[PDB]
Order: sequence, then C-alpha cells, then structure tokens
Amino acid sequence: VQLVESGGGLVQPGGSRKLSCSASGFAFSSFGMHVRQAPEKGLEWVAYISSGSGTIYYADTVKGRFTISRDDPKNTLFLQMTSLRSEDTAMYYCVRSIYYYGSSPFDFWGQGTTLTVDIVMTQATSSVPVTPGESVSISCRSSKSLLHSNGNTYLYWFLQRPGQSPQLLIYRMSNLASGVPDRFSGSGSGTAFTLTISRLEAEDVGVYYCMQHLEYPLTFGAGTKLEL
Amino acid sequence: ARKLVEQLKMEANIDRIKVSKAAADLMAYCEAHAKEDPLLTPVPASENPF
Amino acid sequence: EAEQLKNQIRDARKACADATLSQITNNIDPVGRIQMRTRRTLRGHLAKIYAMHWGTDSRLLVSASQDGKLIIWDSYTTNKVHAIPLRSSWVMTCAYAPSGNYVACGGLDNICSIYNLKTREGNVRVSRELAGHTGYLSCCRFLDDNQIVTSSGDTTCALWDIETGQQTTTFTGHTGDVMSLSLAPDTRLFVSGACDASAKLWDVREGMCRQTFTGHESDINAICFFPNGNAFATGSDDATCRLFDLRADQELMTYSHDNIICGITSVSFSKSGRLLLAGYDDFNCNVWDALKADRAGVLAGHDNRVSCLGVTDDGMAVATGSWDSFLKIWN
Amino acid sequence: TVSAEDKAAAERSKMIDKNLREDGEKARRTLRLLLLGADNSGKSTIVKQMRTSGIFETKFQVDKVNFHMFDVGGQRDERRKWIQCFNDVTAIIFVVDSSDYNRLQEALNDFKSIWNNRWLRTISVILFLNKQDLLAEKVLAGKSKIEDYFPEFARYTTPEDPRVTRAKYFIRKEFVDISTASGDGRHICYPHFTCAVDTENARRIFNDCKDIILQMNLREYNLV
Amino acid sequence: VIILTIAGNILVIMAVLQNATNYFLMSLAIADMLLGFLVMPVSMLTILYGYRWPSKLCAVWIYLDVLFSTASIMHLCAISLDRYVAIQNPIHHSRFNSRTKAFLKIIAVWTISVGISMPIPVFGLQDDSKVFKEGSCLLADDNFVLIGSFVSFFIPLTIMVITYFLTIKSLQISNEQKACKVLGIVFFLFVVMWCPFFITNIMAVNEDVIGALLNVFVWIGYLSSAVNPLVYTLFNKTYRSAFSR
Ligand SMILES: CCN(CC)C(=O)[C@@H]1C=C2c3cccc4[nH]cc(c34)C[C@H]2N(C)C1
Repeated sequence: VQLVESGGGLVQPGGSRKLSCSASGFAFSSFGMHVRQAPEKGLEWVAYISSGSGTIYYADTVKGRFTISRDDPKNTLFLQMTSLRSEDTAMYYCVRSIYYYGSSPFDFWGQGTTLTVDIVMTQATSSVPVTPGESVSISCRSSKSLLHSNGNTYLYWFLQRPGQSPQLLIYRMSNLASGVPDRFSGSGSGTAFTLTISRLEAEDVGVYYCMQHLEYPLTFGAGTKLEL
Repeated sequence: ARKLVEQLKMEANIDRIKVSKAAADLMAYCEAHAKEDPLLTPVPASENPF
Repeated sequence: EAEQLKNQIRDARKACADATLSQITNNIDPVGRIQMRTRRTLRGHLAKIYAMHWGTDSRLLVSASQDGKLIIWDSYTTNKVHAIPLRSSWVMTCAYAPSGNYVACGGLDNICSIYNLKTREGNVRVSRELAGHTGYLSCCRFLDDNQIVTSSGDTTCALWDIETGQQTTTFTGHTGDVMSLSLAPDTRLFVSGACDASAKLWDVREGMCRQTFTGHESDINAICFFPNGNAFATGSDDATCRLFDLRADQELMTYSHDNIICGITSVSFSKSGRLLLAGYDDFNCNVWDALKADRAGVLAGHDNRVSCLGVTDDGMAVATGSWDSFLKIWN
Repeated sequence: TVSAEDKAAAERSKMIDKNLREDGEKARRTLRLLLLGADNSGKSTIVKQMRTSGIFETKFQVDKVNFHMFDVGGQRDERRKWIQCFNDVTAIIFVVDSSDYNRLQEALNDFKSIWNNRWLRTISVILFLNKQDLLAEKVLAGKSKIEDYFPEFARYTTPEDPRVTRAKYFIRKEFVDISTASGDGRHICYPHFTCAVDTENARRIFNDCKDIILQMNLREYNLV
Repeated sequence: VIILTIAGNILVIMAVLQNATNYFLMSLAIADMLLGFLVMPVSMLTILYGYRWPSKLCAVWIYLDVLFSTASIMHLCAISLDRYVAIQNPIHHSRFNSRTKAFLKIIAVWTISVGISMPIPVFGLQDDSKVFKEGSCLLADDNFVLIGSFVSFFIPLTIMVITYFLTIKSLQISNEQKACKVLGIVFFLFVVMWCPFFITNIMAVNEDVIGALLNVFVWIGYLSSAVNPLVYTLFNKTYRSAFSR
C-alpha cells in the first residue's frame, strides 16, 4: 500500500497550482480520500471526497477556492488550488479512509508535497520529558462531547515521528490500529480523553495529535511533543 | 461388517444416566437462565437494540 | 454379533427410561404465548437465500444466496458491510469465524472457500480453497481462525487445518449424505445429522463416533445443540423435531402436531434453551416450549420456505432467511 | 442523529445495492438449463456446437439468446437434495437412450422421478430420445424385440421403415404417458428424437424454451 | 351502475398477485373507481334534476370526466400493445422487463391522460361558455371535441385494431385458442361500449333525438368502468377465489 504525492514548489501569491497523489496497492475506488501541515505548526484538514465522488466537503478557509477530484480508473486524487495565499504554505498529505462497521479511517498517509507561497480540540501540554522504559500519559479535550447515540466516541490519535508522515495509533478512543504494539492504550470519557504509553522506547517519540470525526470540519489539536 | 461390530462395541459400553436425572438437569439449566433470556421475556424498549 | 449388541444397546437405553421428560416437566408454569415481530427486514438479495450465520459480536451476520454473492450486513443499521462475488452460484452453507476475521462458503462445487474480510488493500479475498470432498458441502463451521469442520454429501465429515489446506481428521460413520452439523459450546465435540435418519456424536480430537441416535423416519435436515451442551435437537422431513440427550443416550421428547405435514428446514435454541425455534417448508416458523413440547408462537412473514434460522449469541433476536430473498430479524 | 462515519457507511451500502442490482440485471438475460441423463445417454454430446468436478457448465447461443446447461457429475442415485437448487431453471433437458431396452424401464422410472419432484413441479422437461440410428439398425436387424421387454409393443398400432416408426412412437408414447398422467398443464414435456450427430439440437432447445416462456407469459397476462 | 362500479373495483384493489403486469391493472382499477365516485354519481343528480345543473364546478366536473375516461382508454391500449409484444416475441420481451417498465408505463398512460384534458380548466374555466353550460353543463368547444376526441379514442382505436389483428395473426394448442377468445371478448366490449358514444359525439358536431342518444350512450361508456375489473381479471383462477373469500 502506497500513496505518493506529486506537485509543489513556489507559487507567487494569487496563482494556481494542482497537487496529485497516486494510489498503489489498494482498492482506490472503495476508499474515501482526504490534510496539510504548516511548516512548524499543527495539522489541519483541507477536503474530503467519498467513494464514487458522491460527497465532497471542504474547510471554511479553503472552500470556494480549492477543488478536490478523483480519477478512479487512473488511481489518482487531485487538489486544484486557485488564488493561493501566504497561509496556504504547508505540506499537503493524501490520506485514505474507508467507512463501514469496524473500519479504521485515516489509517494510511502519504509522504506529502511541500507548498510554499466547530469542535475545538485542545492538547494541554506542548512538550513532556520522558525516560526510556517510563510510562507517559497524553491528554486531549473537546468542546463538545464526542460520544454519539450509537455509542461510538470518535477520537483518533496520530503519531508523527521526526521527518515522517502521521500514523494512526488509536481509532474511536479505544480500538488499536493494525501494526501498532499493545503498549499504546486509549482511555477516555466524553469531553475528556487520554492516551497511555507504557514502557516507552525509542521511535515512540514524536508529536501526538488528537482528532475528532464526530462531525465536519475535522479538527486536530496542536498536539504534544515527547522528548528524550 | 468387521468395522461395524467394533463401533457397535464402543457404543455398546458407555456410561448412562437416568432420564429423570437428565431431564432434571435440563430443567435446572432452563430455570437458572430464564431471567437472562430476552426472547422468553420481552426486553424493554430502551434495552432493545432493535 | 451385530444384532446381539444392537439389542443390548436397546436394553441399555430402555433400562434407563424410568420417566419421560413430559412427566418431570408436567408441574411447571408454561412460557405462555410468545409474540415476536419482524423488527428489521434486510433486502438486497435478488435470489433465494440458502444459509446465514450470526457473528459473535451479535451485530453482524453473513448470508448466502443463489445469485452467487455473499453479503455481510450490519443488523442494527440495515447496512451492507461487504458483498463478496462467488465463483459458483450454487452455495448451500455459510459461516462466520468466531473472531470475525473470516467467513466460509460451500456448495455443489464441493470446495470450501475461506475469505479474509480484514485486509490491507481493503478488499475481501480468498484466503483458501479447501479441496478433498467428493460431494457437495452441506455445512461448514469454524473451530478457530485456523480450524474449520465441514459436512458433505459424500457421507463423510472432515476437520481441516486452513493454513496447511489438508484434512487433519476425517469422520466416517454415516451411510447417507450428511445434511447438518453443530459444534458444542465447549467445542471439544460435535454432532451431525444425515439422510440415513441417524445423528452421530463425534469427538473432534480422536475422530470416532462416540454415540449414534436413531428416532427419525426420514432424513434429518437440521441439528442444533442445547445451550448446556448435554442435549441437541434435530429437524427432519418427518415433520418432527426430537430432543436427544447425550448422557442418557435416548430421545427425551418429540415436537409434532397433526396440522404440520411439512419438513423442518432449520432449528435453533433460545439462550436459556426453554424455546426451540424451528423453520418449516410451510413458509412459517413455529416456536416450541422445549421443556413441555407446547407450541408457544408462530413467526409468519415469509412468502416462500424458510431456508435458514439463527438465534443471536446474546439472545436478543432471531434472524430467519427464506427463498423469497428477504431475511428478517425478529425480537 | 447519524454520525459522519455512519453516513459514509450508508453511502457504501447504497453503492453496494447499486452494484448488486446491476449484477441481477445481467443475470436476468441468461436462460438457465439443467441436463440429466443416467448413463449410455450421450447427454454430453447433445449440443454439438459449444464445449470443476462438482458441476459441469457449458454456454451456447442461438439467435442472440444465451443458454446455460448444468450437469452435476459426482452424485449418486438419490438426487433429491441437490435437485432442490434447480427449481428456477427455464427447462430440464432429459436424455434417454432409446436403443437400449434394458435401460428403458429404468429411464422411464427416472423420468417419473424428475417429473413428480415437488420442487420441479413448475419446470417443463425437454426430452431427447437418443441414438435413433442405433435403434433403427437394431429394429431393421430384428434380432432383439421390444415386444419381449414391453408386452404392449407386441400388439400396437402404428400412428422410414414402418416397424421403425412403430417402435419409436411406442418408446415416445411411454414417456409422454408419464408426462400426461398429471394433466395440470403447468409443466409439459417436449419429446424429440436425436441422432448421435445432429447439427440442430440448440435450435430445438430454443424453440421449446420460447414455447415455455410464451405459456408462462399467457398465464401471467391472464389471457389463458 | 355506480354501486356495481365501486363494488367491482374495490374488490380488485384488495386482491392485489403482485406481478409487474398485475400492478398495472390496479392503476386501471383506480382510474375507474375514481370515475365511479367523483364523476359518475354527479351525473345521477343531473339525471334526477332533468339536465339542470346545480356553478363553477361544472368545468371541474368535465375535467375529471375527460381525465378518468382518457386514463381508462389508454390503460386498455397500453395493455393491448403490451399483450402483443408478449405474444409475438416472448423471448425478447422477458429480457427487457425489470419491473421498471410497469412504472414507466403508468407514467405514460397518466401523462397523456392529464395532458389531453389540461385544456379544459386552463382555457375554459375562465370562459363560462366555451367548455361550459348551454344551460346543461355540456362541452361546447366544437374544435376541441373534434381533435380532443380524435387523439383520445380514434388513435387508441386504430392502434387497437392493428394490435388485435396482429395478435390474432401471430396466435395462429387449446391454450392459444382460449386466449384468442379472451382477446375477442375484450376487444368487442371496448368497441361496443365506447364507440357508440364517440360516433354520436362527433357526428353531432333533430336535436331532441341526438340529445336522447348522447344521454344513454354516456352511461353505456360509464358501464364499461364496471366491466373492466371483471373481464381483465376474473378469467384468472386466483381472482375468482380471491373474490369469493
Ligand atoms: C354529458 C356531459 N358529459 C359528462 C361530463 C360529457 O360530455 C363527457 C365528455 C366526454 C368527452 C369529451 C371530449 C373528449 C373526451 N374524451 C373522453 C371523454 C371525452 C369522456 C366523455 N364523457 C364520458 C362524457
């Protein structure tokens, strides 16, 4: 499974550029597809396209000015950007998401392309000191309770190691993504959530982002760095 | 036919228990688990997932 | 020698028969009339449904049909999680793994095909195709994610190691096609019903027929274990359902009425075991007070015969499927 | 009241429903047939033009209509359990060897078994009597007698050698008698005579299928 | 005739036999039950009062009368045209029938029924003398009657003549002969119960003789709405049992 993003480089303000991500090794038609990171700041969600292109959402900032499209036979997803502004400078990530009972959205993220030109999620700690082999707890809070009448609580934890794309750790506050060790665990009440890392090791160290998928737009907290 | 008698010999000797005891055991299970059963006694609408 | 030991077995079971189950159960309050309504009807199968199985999570079920597709439904939201194309349109069985990772399908092609539901690349693909049965597969059931039992029309049942793809054990006692199979709750032993009008108890590890039960005039279409695991109920084209006790080795009870001429397509037990639910070729399912053999209710919402019947693991709901191509959930 | 994820699940289910409907639309185009012959029938070679242990399948087209023919190979004498599957087929193709008289009574019994099955009540049978050349040479030789195996042929009125016509019409008449004894008219038998090599058997299958479809349509429209 | 119409159609509506072709007969039985409760019983009051109309509902009553009468006639034309294709080439008719034609057919026979009778209240409700009373609430538009009764009866009649001639030609084995007798009765009754009114309607444009002729022939046309439930359904063994129960 691979997503490779192409396009980028300098655009003078007011210009237009197209970014494309190419999908290999997965049924691209089935997956709903999406996220950017400012040069040193947190993640923000740009757009979403459903399977079959039926449903499209954009964030308020980009809407009317960005357009997302998918070419299912060619296995490519495009973002058409016009009238680019200094805010738009970021690293744009192409993310895959599949929605059914028990699915894990946001599981795979592309490497991303540099561009140079509402539930409120808060992560209290900017940084935390850690000792190897020492348990660490990271906390997040929402403005509105993420518990829904179906019973799922839509909280997702992501890990961005240094120089790497984000990786899903936990989906829906308790379930653990495939390929993630058992050390990570997610405990949370509505409006108050935490991720517990026990027996911390090298390569567990990075910025942790908490995301809500209860309703659009999708919001990430600023997140907590971990430092050796 | 030689194979049949060997199986019939194995089935011939088995520990067997009185039908009254076996029926009493079945009744014990059914009365013990009667409250747990939703279909026997209709579950209230809030508890009902459907 | 064959006749002498057979008569000895008849004497042994007859010696135990001090009382009927009807005598012991006689002074018990009846369950009363039980009323269940089709809370949900699941539609999207364009041909006759043959088999269904509940998931252990109690929200997910799989169904098999003649249109050649296996569809997995989210019962609560009536949503199709997956729809799986099948190489052979002819399928008579389906199963759902206890871990929910896999489902199995069997049919007239004589092959048990196992599908990996949870995969990277986000599609349902064939984990294994299990060959070695010279007849059609009537029933398949999962021990673990590695081990699956099958029953076939070649008059033999087998245990398979899915990773190896070979039969670890073969069970060979029946003189006719084996229609149905039921794993025990403890899983260490299982029973099969067959067209020779006998039901055999099979110890899964040794591979031997521990006990054989004969009370049916005709073929036994359906078999189910009592929830305790010390008894089972068989369904037949005799139009009778009979409850058999493993330890006593004999039939405790028979469930029949003069109005009912039709054969029992499926059987299942409620969670307590007080209720025996059976599906018939009369397009309706009758609910029997299993302790007393009194009909407690009827479930009638199907245009054609009910092919399959299943009761949820938590016990909340009953799902029935029929040849009218609509399978309904009753609570 | 429905989360975003549940909404996406609903969209997925609707797309699945769409694809299942398209597949069913494909399925309706095909007409499905079941082939049954005990042995010595030459049933495999009935349809010359166009030719998996559990089931053997062939596809043939005449006049831009696609036909599927099913033979279930491995099974024993009692077919009652697998025959339940084939109750939606357009027609059953039953092949008999008219040449062999020892086989003929067993073939008549098997035809009765096919005819009187509960699930196959509404399904018409296209009956091919086979190896008519073998039968013709045998009757012309005269070494064997149908009169010996069947008493009725010894005194029978003929309705090509005349003895050959008499024998073939008697052989047909027994099968059509078993078919006619029901008399309901929901299902009827189309009897045909087939050489070992005949260019047109798909044409005959197609025209009896058209007759079957015509009759179901007349019943459906309440015309007759 | 009113009681017969209502009682005949409300016995066909319950009996629905859920075939794609049988549902179309419910749309025909709904165009006649409405004809038998809205339009027909009003005319009974007119008969009682001797052509005097008890005032702005006269144009509305004619609108319903033309709407349900044209909806009925083209229901039978669609049945006849569908019945021919199902008899000429039954193989190619079964392939192209996915229960969407029947819903596409109900659309067609109700778009033309409502499109032909749309001139009545849109141009004729403002004018109280064009489609309106001569003292008796008649249809006095002399140019709409000629062309509005031409595409409503005579085009469905020349379509039925060719369809009936072609169907009998292609049906020529008792079941085929039993069907040929059902088509003859159905075709003969439609002609003998609707054609008499439409030749008198158009030949007119002694007044007393023609005024009496058009009075009786109107009720012969209405009486065909009581028979349509029976001749199109009761030939089926299932419907006969359903009516008894
Ligand atoms: C006595 C007065 N009434 C009753 C309202 C009529 O003249 C009706 C006028 C009709 C009429 C005119 C012009 C075109 C048409 N198509 C179909 C009909 C039609 C129906 C036809 N109905 C039966 C009588």
